[PDB]
Amino acid sequence: MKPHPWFFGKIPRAKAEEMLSKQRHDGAFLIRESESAPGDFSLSVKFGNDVQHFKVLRDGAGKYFLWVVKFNSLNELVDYHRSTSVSRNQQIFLRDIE
Amino acid sequence: KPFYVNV
Repeated sequence: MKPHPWFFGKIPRAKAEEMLSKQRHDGAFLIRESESAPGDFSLSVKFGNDVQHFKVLRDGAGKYFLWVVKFNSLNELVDYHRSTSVSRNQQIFLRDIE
Repeated sequence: KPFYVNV
C-alpha cells in the first residue's frame, strides 16, 4: 500500500491556508491535527479562491462526522466525501492535493 | 478564536 497524501500532521492553520491557496483545483484538501484543540482533526479544503476549515467531530459512540453521516475512521470520512459535498451550501467534493 | 464552517 502507499501512505495517504492527505495527512499533514500538526501544521498551523495559516500554513494549511498558504499551501492550499496555491492549489489549482477546487476540492484540494489536507487533514491536519488541530493546534487549537489537541486530539482534534481539521479538514482544510480550497474552493474557488477561498480556503475553508471544517472540524472533524466525534460523537458518544466514538465515530467521526462533519454533519450527520458517521464513520469509523478518518479514512472512510475522507473517502465518502470524494462524492458527497463537504459543505451544506457549496458543492465541495474532496480531491487529493497536487 | 479559530472558526469552522461546521461549528
